[PDB]
Amino acid sequence: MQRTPKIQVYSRHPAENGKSNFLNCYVSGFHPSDIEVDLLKNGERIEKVEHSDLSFSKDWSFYLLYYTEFTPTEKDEYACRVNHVTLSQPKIVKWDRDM
Amino acid sequence: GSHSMRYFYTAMSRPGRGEPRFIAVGYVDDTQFVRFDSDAASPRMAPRAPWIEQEGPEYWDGETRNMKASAQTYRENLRIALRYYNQSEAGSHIIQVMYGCDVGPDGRLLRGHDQSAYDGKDYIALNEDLSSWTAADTAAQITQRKWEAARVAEQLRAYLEGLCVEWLRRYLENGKETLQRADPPKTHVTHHPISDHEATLRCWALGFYPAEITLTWQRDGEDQTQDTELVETRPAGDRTFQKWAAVVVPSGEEQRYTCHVQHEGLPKPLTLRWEP
Amino acid sequence: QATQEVKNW
Repeated sequence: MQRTPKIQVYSRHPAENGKSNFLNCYVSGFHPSDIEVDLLKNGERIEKVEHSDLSFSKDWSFYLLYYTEFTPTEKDEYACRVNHVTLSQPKIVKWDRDM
Repeated sequence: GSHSMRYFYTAMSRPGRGEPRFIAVGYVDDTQFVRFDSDAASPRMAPRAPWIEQEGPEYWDGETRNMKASAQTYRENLRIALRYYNQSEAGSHIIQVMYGCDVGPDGRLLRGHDQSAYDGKDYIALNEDLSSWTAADTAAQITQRKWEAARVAEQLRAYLEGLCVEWLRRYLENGKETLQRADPPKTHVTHHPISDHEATLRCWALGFYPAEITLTWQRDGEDQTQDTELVETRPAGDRTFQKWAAVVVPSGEEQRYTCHVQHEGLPKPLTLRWEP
Repeated sequence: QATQEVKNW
């Protein structure tokens, strides 16, 4: 009776190094609703990340958008890290600016 | 075109961690406009879209009073559901509800909805007639009998045909600059070699509103449904949505592939290809 | 505008 989250990590606008943007981690398709999401910069948790209000899809699975302002560079690595009751360990999905 | 209004409730028990949390959100189409969270420092129905802010204190006080009462009702319903499924007071459970109305371009009711779930599975639904119920199991049949005896459907019908559509029409007018504006997708195809003899073509749609869209790949004019990777439509955070569709193609055959985009902001469906 | 609850489950 549990459903594991799908995870997409992406930017609000096409990424341009040195130009301010928003980093998004969209978690969806999960049940129950408790979920832990961190956005990471070079492996470290970004503080003060915001998120949308809990809602759900026609199949009753939940979705949430976590987001934070960021300025992408060539070398900085970003990821989001997700934990859920369905996961034995946190799942880390790296940001790929072409996905 | 046509429009919808929907309220979504989630009630989540958490034994040992207080009373169940109740969260409600309201949408017009794909635009959230209100929220309520019983865990907030000061729970109130609160605005989440600019066009709802002009409603007066009577509106906000009435919505807040209703949400506090609804939170209590769903706390009671979570206790009732334990009895209906022979469950203990030790576990955490969830009730979800979605209800609302759809209207056509002339503002007339197209259809109404009131559907509930328990632990992520259908529980009971108001039928399209707005007069009878579909119960998913023998527990929901107990609720159905109670709601038939109390003529609940008649009261929901009166809302769905009346205040639901009247308020939706008001919101559509007050939010006409955004709620009644479709933003078409900005589209392009990218090309990524995988190996010397295969490459990924990815068809992108960005910046569109509302979220409904169709992205299809064809090879020699034949839909590639079973061979296409399609990501879930995702929010950008600026009200818009994003989506892509990808196919793996033999190197040298890229021009045999076309991406097709349908969206209500486009006057005609769009056909695109990789442009090297 | 939301509607009011009518009856418990």
